[PDB]
Parts: sequence; structure tokens; C-alpha cells
Amino acid sequence: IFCRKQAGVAIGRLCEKCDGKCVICDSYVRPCTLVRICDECNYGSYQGRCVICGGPGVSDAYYCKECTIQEKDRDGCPKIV
Amino acid sequence: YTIHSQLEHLQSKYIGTGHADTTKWEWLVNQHRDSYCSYMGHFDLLNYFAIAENESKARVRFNLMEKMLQPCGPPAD
Amino acid sequence: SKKKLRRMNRFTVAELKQLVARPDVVEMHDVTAQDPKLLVHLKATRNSVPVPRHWCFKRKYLQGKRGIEKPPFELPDFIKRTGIQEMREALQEKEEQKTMKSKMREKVRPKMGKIDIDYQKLHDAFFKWQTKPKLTIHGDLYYEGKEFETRLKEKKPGDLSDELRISLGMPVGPNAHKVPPPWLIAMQRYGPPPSYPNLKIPGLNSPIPESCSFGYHAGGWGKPPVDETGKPLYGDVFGTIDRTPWGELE
Amino acid sequence: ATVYVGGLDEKVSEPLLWELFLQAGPVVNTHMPKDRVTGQHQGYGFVEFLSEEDADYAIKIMNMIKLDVGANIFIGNLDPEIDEKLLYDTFSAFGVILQTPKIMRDPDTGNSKGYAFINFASFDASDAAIEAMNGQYLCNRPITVSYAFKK
Amino acid sequence: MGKDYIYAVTPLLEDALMDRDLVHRQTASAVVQHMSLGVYGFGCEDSLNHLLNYVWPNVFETSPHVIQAVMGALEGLRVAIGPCRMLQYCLQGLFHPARKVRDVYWKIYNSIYIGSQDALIAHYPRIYNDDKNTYIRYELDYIL
Amino acid sequence: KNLPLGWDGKPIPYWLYKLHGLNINYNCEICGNYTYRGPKAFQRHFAEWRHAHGMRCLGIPNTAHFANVTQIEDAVSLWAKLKLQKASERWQPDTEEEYEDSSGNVVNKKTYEDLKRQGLL
Amino acid sequence: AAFSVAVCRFSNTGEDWYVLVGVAKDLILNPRSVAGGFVYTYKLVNNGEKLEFLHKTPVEEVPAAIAPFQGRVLIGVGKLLRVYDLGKKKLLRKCENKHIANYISGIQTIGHRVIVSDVQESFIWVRYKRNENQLIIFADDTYPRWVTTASLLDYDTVAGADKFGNICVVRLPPNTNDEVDNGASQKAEVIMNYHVGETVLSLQKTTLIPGGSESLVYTTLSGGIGILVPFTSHEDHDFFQHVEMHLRSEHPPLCGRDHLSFRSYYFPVKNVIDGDLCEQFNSMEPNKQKNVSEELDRTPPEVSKKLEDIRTRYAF
Amino acid sequence: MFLYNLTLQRATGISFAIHGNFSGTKQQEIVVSRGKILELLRPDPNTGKVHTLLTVEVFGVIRSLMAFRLTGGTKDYIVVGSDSGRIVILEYQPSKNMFEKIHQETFGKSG
Ligand SMILES: [Zn+2]
Ligand SMILES: [Zn+2]
Ligand SMILES: [Zn+2]
Repeated sequence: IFCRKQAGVAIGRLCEKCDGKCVICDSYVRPCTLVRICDECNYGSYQGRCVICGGPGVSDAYYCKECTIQEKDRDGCPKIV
Repeated sequence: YTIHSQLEHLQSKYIGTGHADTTKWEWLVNQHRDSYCSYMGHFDLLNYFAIAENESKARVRFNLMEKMLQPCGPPAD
Repeated sequence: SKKKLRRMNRFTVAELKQLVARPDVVEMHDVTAQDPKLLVHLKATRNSVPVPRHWCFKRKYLQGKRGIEKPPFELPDFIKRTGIQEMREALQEKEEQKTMKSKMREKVRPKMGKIDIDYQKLHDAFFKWQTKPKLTIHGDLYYEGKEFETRLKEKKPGDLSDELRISLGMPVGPNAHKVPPPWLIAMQRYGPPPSYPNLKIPGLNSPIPESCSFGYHAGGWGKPPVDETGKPLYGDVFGTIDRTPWGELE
Repeated sequence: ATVYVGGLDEKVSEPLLWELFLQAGPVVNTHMPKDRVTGQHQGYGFVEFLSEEDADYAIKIMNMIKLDVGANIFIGNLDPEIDEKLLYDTFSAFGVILQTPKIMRDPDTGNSKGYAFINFASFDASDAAIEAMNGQYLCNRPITVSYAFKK
Repeated sequence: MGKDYIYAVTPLLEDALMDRDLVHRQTASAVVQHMSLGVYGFGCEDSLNHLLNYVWPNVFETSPHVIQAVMGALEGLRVAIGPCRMLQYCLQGLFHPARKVRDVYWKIYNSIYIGSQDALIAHYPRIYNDDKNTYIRYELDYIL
Repeated sequence: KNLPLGWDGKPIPYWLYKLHGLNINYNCEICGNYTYRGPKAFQRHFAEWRHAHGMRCLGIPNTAHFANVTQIEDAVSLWAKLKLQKASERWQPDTEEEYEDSSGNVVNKKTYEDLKRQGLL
Repeated sequence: AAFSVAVCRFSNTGEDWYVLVGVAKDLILNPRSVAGGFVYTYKLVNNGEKLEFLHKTPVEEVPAAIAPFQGRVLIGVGKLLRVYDLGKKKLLRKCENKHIANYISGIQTIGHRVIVSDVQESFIWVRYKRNENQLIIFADDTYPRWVTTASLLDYDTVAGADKFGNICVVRLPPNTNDEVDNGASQKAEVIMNYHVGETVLSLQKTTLIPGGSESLVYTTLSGGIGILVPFTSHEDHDFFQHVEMHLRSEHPPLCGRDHLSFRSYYFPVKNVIDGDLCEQFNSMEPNKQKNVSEELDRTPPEVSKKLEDIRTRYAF
Repeated sequence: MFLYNLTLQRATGISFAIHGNFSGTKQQEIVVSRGKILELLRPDPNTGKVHTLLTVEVFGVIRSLMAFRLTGGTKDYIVVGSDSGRIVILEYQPSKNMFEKIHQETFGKSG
């Protein structure tokens, strides 16, 4: 399930369990570009969380270079809410 | 099927997609509109047409955007 | 019933075949399609690629491959050459003979570096002898049993093989020209094809292949088949620029 | 159209069979639908050349292509220019060959004087083959075949 | 740096795309996906064409993992091989009698369309105009 | 019970018979009003012999273009327009390849050689 | 409306040149419709310093292309590819071929081959067998390409422009059964694919500066002029290959785009390096100039000189 | 074949233009767009000769070009809408003679 309400300028973050993988491609490598999320899945208790685990925002969700070659990173906040 | 809520949201997201029942009319008219939006966007096919007919870029894009409304005949039934 | 009135719109396959501009396409179920004029124009477009066979079938994709026995995959030459396969066969036989106790004994006291295979053998295979396999161009979907027939559509007569020559009685090599095969003999005797014929036999309906020999023993060309007035059986059984590429690497 | 591939060779593959079918004319079908047990060639096959005269002349051409109660036949005026497998296949059109054609050639040289004897399957087989090739067209010296003598 | 071993590996993937099992074809399809995204732009498109021939038949499938890896292989293969080739694979089954085949082809063409909807403008066929509509694009065949 | 044969020559059981749908018969007029049970059977028949013969004697080759056209008047009108198109797209030098005489006026290849070799040109 | 021109001397006559002009009649453009074509021959007199009219043969269509070919002229008139020889009442047709898909906007012909180039499908290789006097197809392309002009690079290779931006080079496979008798028999392959960026309206195989190696000049529709230049050594090739493979990654375009995808807009790139991205190393920044030239482990001198000199030996 | 692509003469035709004080002064600069090119000229008032200061590649299509001034600042930013799914914000550095990317916002797909 996806948020997909369109993108913004607020970076996303990763818990430490979820540390390292891309958001969708589920890679572990060659991350190129930073993730951005929507205000609605940006506010409040959802500030600085794990887009996947829900855990605390510590490490930065990133985008596997394949995902940027196919521009699957131009859709917005992909938060599994 | 919540996948489908999202997927006809996708049909609502991308004007020009299809589904297994889509009609030759919707298909070809959507491709025709897209053709127009790109003749406008790409700065050079505009010169191609401007020069092919003896019109001028304002004339050209005005025609195009008028045609964008019923480009491929009237509707199906 | 409204589907049934559109079903009365559901025209005849001859209706289609006669309407259409390209009739090769028209198939069985084409007609129960909501827009057969489209469907057929599409299927008659250039370069397009038709649906697989097997949407009709009740059996799933290769459950029909189920039955047979199949031989293991065959490596590329340039990888056999580097002699990996024998290393691996040897290690296999070793470790299938060895017993559990000895297995764990080797776990605790390893045979470190039993073998070696040096580099530049590998790096030259992969970077100096790697070569284009056989590929199939746009369109030729693989369907079940397709490999069941190795190759075809060489309707040409001159196409001969060396095992063909050997197991037919004819010669292999530079003599595949000057060797008229045992079928050109009855080509000269009673003819080529009645409605096909567009093939001429070398030494029987074509001229002498390079340095052929006329004579009636084993190893010659015999009587080039001719009429009683002198005109051959067909053709002539006796016999009477700058293609440089512009951008190319040094 | 339909042609009997007789003396159908075991390993002589249907692929090159169809390639010769094409090198003669309309290669439309090459089939030797074999035993349901063996897989190898079953002695008679169907070769369809979709033109009748095509198959006729292709047959005239691909004939002779080199694919104990006395069932041995003497065959003289013999063609010295043959090979073993080709001669065996030609003899076997009317039966099996329980002994390939032993050519009574001189031993001084290795070149024959024109006689042989061949163990076929049946005496009626030697009859039919020796009849169809009595005086008939051998390679260079016309054939002359019949029941064989005993040595 | 797959532009080197793509040739070595193809005859093994074609081997395992001619059936061996569900999981066999699911996995060979994943391999095709990643090869295509690696070899984007280095010209090894004949090899990915060859493997399209073998992957595309699995299009009618049911198992979720299998059809899903197939669809992934076709997005990868879409960037690596271009969207003409794949629109041509997707042409004839858009308007098919059936509905299982209509639906799979419209699923694919949807994903081919979303990404790279703008190339296709030069890849669409020529679809003649009947009586009361206009369907040809005369814009594109002005001479000059 | 009319139950179709198996390899071991027995009835085929009923759910299987229904699957194979033998009940449905196809009137192939080309084949001597032969009529076929089994759909893919029907289809392969179009290249089977009886259809081949039918074609030959119809006066029209067994090329694919008519396969699944089973009525003979349809076949002949189909092959009629097909004939027309083949003759069209043929380039015939007789009517196309055209020759001016010396006199500043033009004819075709045929008429040029005609009056050429019957003593003027 | 005159749309095609060629100067030719038929060999039945001598060195009295004639200009041929295609002149269509009463056209409309967005419907399509025509009245008819006419073939204007002029005798090009005053040693070639004024034309005097000879004849205007009527013909079926807008006669959009004329080509001098082996003592006669090939003419595209819409769907027809007809071979013409000369009279002074009219123009007489010695051959016809009728299989071209839509509309023949180009004819370019080597000593005895023809590369017709229709308006939508492709280049289509056509053969003239003189003794039977036939015009017969043997090899065409596998794509649609709305061509605007093509060029010959050899006996088997043809370069094409395209209305949407692209240039491509298409080559016949090396083994073509030239003489014989979906919709084709055997086809050609594509060996390069480049999205120039603007409509390319004329290619030409040429060398500019004296003794400079050969080249392709392309001249677009927006005031752009350029060249595509071969490589002689996998050392050069691999060099710039890596140069730009890094340049994309660390110095992307300004306007949001990706360079790989912009140059593979319609059909993917194949065997063309972006000299105009490479030549940007100069205007880059010392930090990045370092970083990349150190990946190459050459000095920014080595790179920049190897950049400049490759234009030096081809162009200016 | 293996080819190298070089442009001798840039595209000259003009499609879009804006005028603004793109160097902060009250000497005005003009930013025009060729096809896939952003070129900046400054017209000298003395002779009346326009010097083409900065000619840059952008590898895209400029579909839309509009300058803007912040409420009270002395600079003249550029907003470029091109054929990627992004809006981009540009500025001039005369110190380096180079266009500078302030911000960057994706909103969709390419082409
Ligand atoms: Zn991801
Ligand atoms: Zn949200
Ligand atoms: Zn987490």
C-alpha cells in the first residue's frame, strides 16, 4: 500500500533494522539520490520515522541507481501507511 | 483489488492508459492528443510544420491547440 | 438478448476474409472480437509479433515438456578451453568417495590450495576469445517443442554436408564441387522437379564445377543430359563497387 | 508425391534426408515414422515431394544413392566402382542382407574382375532383386544376378 | 561491466526459459531484468531481443511470483531495448477476442505507457480513417 | 456410445470428452462436404490432404490466404480479388515498359516490337 | 509546384545535358489531395547558363524525387518507382516497380544499386537487372523511420536522418544474395542510433580540412552544423567512452534531464559518443576536473589535449 | 562503426527570451534559448553591440522560460520548465561566468 500523495522537499529516514535497502527495489547498493516525502506523511509523530519499519529516523532512505535510471523515484511519498 | 482502487486511480492518474475493453476510439484519440502536445513541446517539429505550410509559429500552435479538442472525428456510438 | 444481437453482428470468416485487404491473418476466433477490422489491421501491420500459441490450450505452458528426458547444459567453448570442467569433475569424484568422518577431518584440517588454475587463462577466455553466440532476431518467440527441429528453409539444392557426402557415397571438401551427388545421377537420367524445378544440378543441369571430369566411370560427370538435337535437359549442363565501410575500427 | 524410402538407412538422418529432398525439388515432407520402441529408421519411409513429377525424377535420382538354406545370390558383370554400405543398401531394397556383398576380387592388386555374391534375407528376395536387375542398369558394367552357387 | 559476460550467459537463460519449472522461469526472468538494466546503453540489444522471444510467452501466467518476475523483466527490458520493440510485441493482443489476453496486454501497455509515454509518439502505427472520423495524422506526413 | 478412441482403443471418459469438445462438427465444403469433430483437428485439416485435393480441383492453390474459408463461392471471389492484386503488383513490361517510335509519338514495348518487326521500326 | 531536380545526360543522345524537374499540380496539405504531376525537362544551354523548355510529361502524382541512374533516370512518383528514358515528344517509361509502401521521398543510388527511402517505413534496397530489365526488392529495414534524407557510406551502408531528431546508420548484413528474384525477404541491421536533437535535413560524407580523414556532416533545421567522425583505435574509443561515462555521473545537465535518456529519446543509443558532453570537461571546475582525470589516471593536460586534438585532426 | 559527435556551429535560431538584471546591476541582460541551449547576451549601450557572454548546454528541451525577481532583491533568477519532470531555478555568476542551480523539484516523468 502506498501514500503517493505527491512529493516535496522533506527527506525521509531509516530505522537501523531497515538500514541500507532501497525503498522499493529492495537493493543494497549504489544509492544515488535522496528520498523526499509528502507533508501529510511528514507531520507530527511521523516526523523522522522509518518509511518501512516505522522505527526512528536515523539513516537516510536512498534510491537504488536502477530506480533512478527508470525514474521510479519521481512519484512522491511512497509510505506504506 | 485495493490494487484496483489504486489502479483505476492510475487510470485517473495517467490520461492515455487502457484496460481490456478500451475502444479503438479512445485509444487512437489519446495517441492523437499526445502527438499534439509533443509537436508543441519540441521546438523543432514546430519549425518543420511552420515551414511546410506557409504559416507562422503563432498560427501553427493556434491551429494545433484548436485541433486538440476533437482531433479524430466525433465519438464512437 | 443484446450480446446475441451483437452475435448476429458476429460476421462470417468469409465476411472477414473478403472484406480485409490482407487475408493471410484471419484466424478462427478473430470474429468474436469486439473490433475485428482493427484486430486484423493490427495483425497485418509490419514488424508486430503475434500472441503466443498457448492461450487456448488447457495445459499450462510447458507441462507438455513434462514427459521427456533432457541432457545437461553444454558450456561455451571458450570456457571449456580454459579447462575448468576437468578440475570440477575430479573434485566431484574425490568428495563423493570420501566418508563422513574424513569429511569432518578435512573440515578441521583443510587441504588448503589443493588445486590451481591460473589467471590470463580465464581473463583471456573472457576478454580475448569471447564470441557472439547464435541469436534470433525480432519476433521469433520460442514455443514448446520449437527446438524439436534444429534448422530449416534451405530449399537450395547445392546445400551439402560432409557427413552427408560420406553416408551418401559422395566426397567431402574441395571435391564437394567436382562431386556430383548420387541424386544428380538420376537428375541427369530422368530429371530435377515437375512443378518446383527452379533448382539446377551441378554437372547435370549446371556446368562443370571447377575442374570437373567428363566420363562414365566412378568419379566423373557423364553425359550432361541433352536432347537428341543437342540442347541440354535445362540451363547448360555442359557450360557455354568498393564495399569498404566508412566508420570502422583499426 | 508419396515416395517409399526403401533400404532406409538407420543413422542417415531425416534432416539431411529433407535437405536432399530440397536439393532435388519440393521438400514438403520427409518422414520415417519408426517403431514405437526403437527410434531408429524403419526400413521404409514416406517422402512427400508436393509435385508428382518432382518426386518421380527425384526418385530416379536418389535410387542407388549410397545411404542358412542358401539365401545367397550371385551377382556378376559386377560394378567395381561401388562401396560396401551403398551396395548393401541397393541389394537390401528387396530384403535384409545377412552378409554384405562379398566381391570376388583378385588378391594380387585389390581391383575386382566383376563378380560377387550376397546373402539376402529370402530366396524370393534374391529372386525379385535378381529379376529387377537381370541384365539391368548397373553402374558401369550392367548387372547380372541370380541364385548363387555353393563353394 | 556485464557487457562482457552477457554473451556467455544467454544460452543458459534460454536453456532455462524453455521449461524446467515455475521457479526455473521465475528466476531466469529476474536475471533478464538485471542484465537489461546493467547493459543499458552498450549496444547488446540483439541478445536481449533473443531473450525477449523466450520470456514473452510466459506472459499468460497465473502464479503471483512467476507473472510478477515476468513483468519486472519487461520493465527492465523496456528501458534497455527501447519502447518500439515492446509496443510491437504488445500490438496485436490489445483488441483480442478473449478477455484474459486483452487484460494482460493492457496491463503491459499501461506500464509501457506510464514510463516513456513520450517516445511512443513516433512509434504508433498507421490507423486508417473510416467515414465519420479522422484517424490518420497528416501532421506527420507533411513533406518538407 | 460413439466414444472416441484412445491410444489403447477404448472410450474416452466423459469429462475428458467434454474438454475436447468432440460434439462440435465443422462443415468443410471443400472436402467433399466432409465434416469434422475436434477443433484443432478441423484446423490442421486445412493443410491435410483432403483439403489440399479440394483446393487443386477447385482450381486454386492451397496457400494460406484461404484457409478457414470453407465455402467455394467465397473462395473463388476471394481468390478473384487476390488474382487481381497479384496481377496489379506484378510489373509487366508489356503494358508498362513503353517505347517512342522515331516519329515523336510513343507506344508500349509490345506494339513497338510488333510494328518494328512487321516491317517499319 | 516544383519539388525535385536532377541534371542528367541520357546516353542515347550525347553531352547535351537536360534538367529534369518534378512539378506537382494543385495540392492540398492537411487533407491530402493532388491534381497531378508534370516532368519539366530543360535543355540547359549556354554551356549551362540558361534553360530553354523542352516538354512537361503529365504523370500520376506529386513527383517528389528524381535520380540519374545508368544512362536513364529513376523517378519516384508516389507509390511507384518507375524508370524513364527519353524522347522529345514526352518521356517514356522503360521500367516500373509497384511495391513501395507509401510514398517515395528519396532515391539514392550507387553504381548499380538503389536505396529508395519512402516517407514512413524506411530505406528499401532495390535492384535493377538490366537484361531482364526488372526492378526487384531484396532487402529493407525492420523499423519505421520517417526519413528526411539519407546518404551512402559504402556499397552496403546507408546513413539516415529522421524528422524527429535522429540519425541512424543501417548496414546490410555482409552476405547479401544481391541477385535473386513480414513484408520482405531478408533485411538490414542498425549499427548506430543517435538523437541529435533537431531535425537533420542533410547528411553528407566528406572531409573538410586537407588530408583530414573522412566525416559525416549533418546540418539541422535550427542553424546547427556538425560532424560524426569514426574511431581508429579502441584506445581512443575506450578513452572517451570512460570520459563521458564518468561525466554523466558527476556533471549532469542543467535542465533536469538525464543525458543517456536524452540521447536515447526514441531508440536507444548505439555506438555514438557525445562529443559535446566530452568537450565540457574544459568548462568544468578544478575539483571535478581532478576527480575525473584521476579516475582516468591521466593528467587534466592529457585529457584536455586528447579532447582538443580529435577535433584537430577532423575539423576546426 | 564507432563514432564521435561534434558540433561546429551551435544552433543560432532563437525560441524564447527574457530580459532582466541577471547580474544584479541595472545593466540589463537577456537570456534566450536556442533549441537545447541556454545562451545569455548583454547589449552594450555604447556602440549598441550585444556580446554573447555565456552559451551553455542543457541536454533537454526548453519548453518554457521565465525570469523573476524576489520581492526586493537585486538579482534576476530564471525559472526553466523543460521536458524532464522537473522545474529548475537558475542564476548567473559573473565571477565564474556560469549558470548556477539553486533548487530542483521533480514532479513527474520525462519527455
Ligand atoms: Zn525501490
Ligand atoms: Zn502522504
Ligand atoms: Zn526500519
